[PDB]
Amino acid sequence: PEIRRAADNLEAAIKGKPLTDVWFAFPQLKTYQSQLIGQHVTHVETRGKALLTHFSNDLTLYSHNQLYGVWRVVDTGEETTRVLRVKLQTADKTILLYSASDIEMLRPEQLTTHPFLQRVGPDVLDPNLTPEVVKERLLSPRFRNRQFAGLLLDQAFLAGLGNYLRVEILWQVGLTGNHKAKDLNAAQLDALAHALLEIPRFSYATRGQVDENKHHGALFRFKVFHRDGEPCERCGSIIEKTTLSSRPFYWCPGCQH
Ligand SMILES: [Ca+2]
Ligand SMILES: [Ca+2]
Ligand SMILES: [Ca+2]
Ligand SMILES: [Zn+2]
Repeated sequence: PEIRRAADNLEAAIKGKPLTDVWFAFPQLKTYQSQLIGQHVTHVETRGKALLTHFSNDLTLYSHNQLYGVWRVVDTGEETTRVLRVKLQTADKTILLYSASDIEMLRPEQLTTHPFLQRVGPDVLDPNLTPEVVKERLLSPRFRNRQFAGLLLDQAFLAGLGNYLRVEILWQVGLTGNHKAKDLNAAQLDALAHALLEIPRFSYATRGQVDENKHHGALFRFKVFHRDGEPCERCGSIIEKTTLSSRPFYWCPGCQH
């Protein structure tokens, strides 16, 4: 929805600024404190209800607030009943993590193997998530060999993808749901990599209030979702749709193959 706001608060506070002080409550983590001084937060990726705070040295602080965790932005100096776990501090700002337990420092190699992380992929409406990153994911050994039909329906791959976006996405790059990221030339792979973000962001950026369609058509129009029996704006073929089915698939047997 828009729960991806806590991450913006942290980025908006310490992103890019060199860390002047880093402190961790967990002893296992104390070893990363001095290593970060001088470094900065490149960005904060969201993953389900977790936060991945990336640093300029390739390290990544994983943290799941669960039931009580709560970040707080203060001023370098401003110092309450809750127990502090993490303290990242810049010249002007300092963000603080209180009450959390699910806290880990991960190396790039440990990202794809982390239990929770391999259950929820980046969110398509996440500004920091770039096409170049989606392509990598598409080509990783974990997905490169999956049919898009289900892959685009699997939240472990990418968060924010519903069946109504799956069909539209596939129709824009002319593909049927039986393709794999491994049966695609460089261009085809990149076309879809941009599709997965553009139509989802396009769809949302322009959503209109309810019942508004009664007097005004949205700027974003579906091309195959709920358009079975109508012609395809592209080639004119009658758009079909599967039954037999998880989520009703939609496509143009004419220009999708
Ligand atoms: Ca489309
Ligand atoms: Ca109006
Ligand atoms: Ca083909
Ligand atoms: Zn067509």
